[PDB]
Amino acid sequence: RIRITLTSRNVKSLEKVCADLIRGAKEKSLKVKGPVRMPTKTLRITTRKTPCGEGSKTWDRFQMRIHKRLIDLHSPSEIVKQITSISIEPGVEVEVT
Amino acid sequence: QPIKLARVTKVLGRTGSQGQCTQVRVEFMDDSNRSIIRNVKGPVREGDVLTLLESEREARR
Amino acid sequence: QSVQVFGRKKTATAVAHCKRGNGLIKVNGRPLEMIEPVTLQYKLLEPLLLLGKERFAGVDIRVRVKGGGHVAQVYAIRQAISKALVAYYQKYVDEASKKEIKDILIQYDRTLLVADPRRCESKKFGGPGARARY
Amino acid sequence: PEKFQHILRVLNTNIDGRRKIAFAITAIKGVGRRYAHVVLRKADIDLNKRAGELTEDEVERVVTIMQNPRQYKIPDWFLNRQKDIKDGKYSQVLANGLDNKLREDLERLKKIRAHRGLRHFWGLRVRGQHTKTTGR
Amino acid sequence: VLFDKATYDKLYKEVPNYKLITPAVVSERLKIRGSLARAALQELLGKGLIKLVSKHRAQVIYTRNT
Amino acid sequence: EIKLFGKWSTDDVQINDISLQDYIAVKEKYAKYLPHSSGRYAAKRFRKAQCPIVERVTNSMMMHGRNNGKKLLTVRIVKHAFEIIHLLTGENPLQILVNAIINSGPREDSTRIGRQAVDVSPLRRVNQAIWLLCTGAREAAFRNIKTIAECLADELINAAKGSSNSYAIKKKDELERVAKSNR
Amino acid sequence: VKDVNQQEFVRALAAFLKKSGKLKVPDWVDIVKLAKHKELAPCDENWFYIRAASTVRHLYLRGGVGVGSMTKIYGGRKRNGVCPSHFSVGSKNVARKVLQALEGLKMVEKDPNGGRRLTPQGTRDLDRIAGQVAAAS
RNA sequence: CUCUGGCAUGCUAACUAGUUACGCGGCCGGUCGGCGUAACUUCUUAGAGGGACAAGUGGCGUUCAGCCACGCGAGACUGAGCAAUAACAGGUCUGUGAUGCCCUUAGAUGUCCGGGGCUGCACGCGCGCCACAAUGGGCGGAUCAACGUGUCCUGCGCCGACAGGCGCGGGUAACCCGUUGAACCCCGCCCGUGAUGGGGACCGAUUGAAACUAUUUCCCGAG
Repeated sequence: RIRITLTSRNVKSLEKVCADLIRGAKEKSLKVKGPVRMPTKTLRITTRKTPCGEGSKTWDRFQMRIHKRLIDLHSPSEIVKQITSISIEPGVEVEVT
Repeated sequence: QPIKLARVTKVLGRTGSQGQCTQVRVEFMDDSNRSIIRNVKGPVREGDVLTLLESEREARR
Repeated sequence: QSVQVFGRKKTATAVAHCKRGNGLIKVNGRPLEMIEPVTLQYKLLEPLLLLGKERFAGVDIRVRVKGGGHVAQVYAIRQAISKALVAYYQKYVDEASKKEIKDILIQYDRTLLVADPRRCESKKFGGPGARARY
Repeated sequence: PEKFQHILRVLNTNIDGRRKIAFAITAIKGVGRRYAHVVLRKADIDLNKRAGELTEDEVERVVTIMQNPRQYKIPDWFLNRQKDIKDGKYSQVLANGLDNKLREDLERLKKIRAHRGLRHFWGLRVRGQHTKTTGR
Repeated sequence: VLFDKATYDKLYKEVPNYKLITPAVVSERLKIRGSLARAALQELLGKGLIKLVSKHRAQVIYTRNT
Repeated sequence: EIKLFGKWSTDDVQINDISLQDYIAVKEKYAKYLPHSSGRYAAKRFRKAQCPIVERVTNSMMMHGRNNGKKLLTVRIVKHAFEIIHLLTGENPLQILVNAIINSGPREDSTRIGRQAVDVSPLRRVNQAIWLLCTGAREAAFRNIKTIAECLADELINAAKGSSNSYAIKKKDELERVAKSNR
Repeated sequence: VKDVNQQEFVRALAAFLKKSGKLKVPDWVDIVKLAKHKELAPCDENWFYIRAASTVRHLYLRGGVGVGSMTKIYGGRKRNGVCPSHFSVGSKNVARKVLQALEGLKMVEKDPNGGRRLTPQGTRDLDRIAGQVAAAS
């Protein structure tokens, strides 16, 4: 069995390649496990706005979304090589195992 | 002098410098007389009861 | 053949499991009448003395609580044992009594059946808490 | 009642007998809350009594252990005079040497002209405390 | 802090006659320490002259002989 | 089924005052087993008056910074407070508590504008009498062997007949004599 | 160990371990201050039997603890005087000398996971004391 | 508008999240725990899509704009962010291979060596810590969080009283720390017309190459 994870930065492009992967896999009559929704991790960086000591203690709250989706697949690796080459888009990282 | 009791009948508006006073007209319950207005401090609504210690003055603002 | 109704305080989520027995009221294995906040003893016995002793004798509910604090878990227990009981009267019994128990709980305390939407809001800079400003 | 002691003269210092035991001996300098309870725990002395409730035998038994704590199965890290620079002997000064033992070590620093000894002679903070705003 | 027998015999007869028997109120009427007023009052509970109605971590209340 | 606090009830001891009947929650509509509900009473304007008087005193006693956010510490205070006053006075503690609160509400106070004193809102009385009786037991027992629960019972017995010794009673007459000065 | 007063249970279970004087009871650790955040030594003379009963009680509830997490259970608030009071672990040696004492009584087992669940005999003696305290009330 | 939070027993899925059903673990099959892959998702996570608009009633209103009180209801609803025409001589040349000019430019207006620069007769801000034990300190119970971080976080076993030390391990993470056993609080005892058990001022280990002018930490004394 092969477990391919999907770690991305945008949710709109994550669920797109995730749905395009399971559709490209279920059409080959393969046992695909459901998309596991890993908890998202935000990257908080509270930086002072002004590059000096003048201000009213105004801070800048930054964030960065990190979404991970797990996809398992029990099938030979020869049938999954071409499937991994059709759902590749910028913003999402593919980790085949 | 005997003490008289009255029920709040109508709220007029906020009075005072800071607006803490509420001009409210009252009416006696036992004897139907002296439906005079008084000044109240605090949250006042229709239906309250004010134990008027006197029945002589209006004290507007 | 069982209903799992959760009770959510600030963070304490208490899920109660409803079964039928002969006078057994325990939470997290420990008995309900012997929890640490002895001060909040009647709060746990609140759905007992106004709902009916004979109507509460043939019910066995075991609650599992996690999160929140000490007092938040107390109000999460009474939120679980009350809603999970009404859900049993409405799913396995008739609604003639399911509304009878519903009316006696609401006339006494609404938060006994409805969770409070109150949560700890995010802190802002420039002050110690949410609104205060040092 | 009888057998009650109003004052317990221990280490030439008046100790009240109206209060309890483990906290009346604390009136003596050199013995605090920790050392008073340990010397009363080693010896078979009940701490749930008043200071005057004891007899002449228990009061004498207390000072025998306080003067020689190491000889009653008490470790060395519990005393206030551990590893003296002069003699290297662990002891417990009690309101009579504490006024002198904690005095000759300060003079030891002044005779060697140490910065830690100079600030004591000047009367300022010696442990790096910012005396710019405090010490007034 | 136990006073002379004159205070002890009075405690054996008068403080059980009080409506509110408390180590705080008996300390004001007989000048008893906060500890002995609570400690010596436990003996009257063992004799039955008083009844313990509430004994909390920081609250002790006794009632009259009833 | 009388919905007691486990020890005391409010039967045949109803309010003798005919002015604060609405803002004194005693009957079964507001009675509870323990003066601790957390029912969002401080949300609307007059929703705080719906709160039972026993719970408001509990929320009013937790003050002075240190004992803020400690309600369980305060519930046991007023819980033992009702038992001590029931022992000092054979009457019911809820009967004398109503007598203690009706004899402590300021009837007239001076409204500084610019001075004038006419009347006091009935809700302002219970909001202040509860604050007067709670602060009456706080400052009266600070350096005292008498606990806070015992000191609270003294605030009720002296306010029943009007002994003028309670810290709350010494403030009601003060607010009434100064109110007469500016009138 | 539940269904009874957990405070009266450890008060009764400590008396059980006192009668059976088979614990370790070290020579010096039994007369020192318990935790770092503490101010003075425990006022109770048999404090080692009270924590021993409390230690088996927590192992009855949560297993695989080990002496590393036991000190977290008995942690408290340390008084820094002028600095803000914080939380700290209780004591490592006290938990170590109390765990090895129970292993001598065949109540706790050793494992690479660390302080595994109680032995069948350790669980046996706990419920017996739990039944006695229930009958006393 | 955007991200948040409050609910949705309705849906999409979860051995990197769990409950629930009966079986080997002790007690009195009941009653409580630990160990294994059967059903699906209340609890957990995150995707889609709903839900709340002054919509309903009453009252007050150019009977418009709305406002107020009642219901029903997860709320009659809140907390961020982005924020205009512009202005100030209000800060930033010491945030930049942002920069003009000027000064200083090889006895140097880049370093660096142990470092000196942590500095007091009184006035000032903000902030932590109790006092004026009595609602507190203590001691022993008992019992509940959450965001966030982790190549450093830390789990077990030897041993110190504490602070530490040694070997063996997990975790680049919903996988290990971790079920984050948090404090206050809850319960039992002790203390008590007192500068008291109140107040904690001032007088052996660890980090590194190196703490003297205590880096911190702990012990006793210290009040």
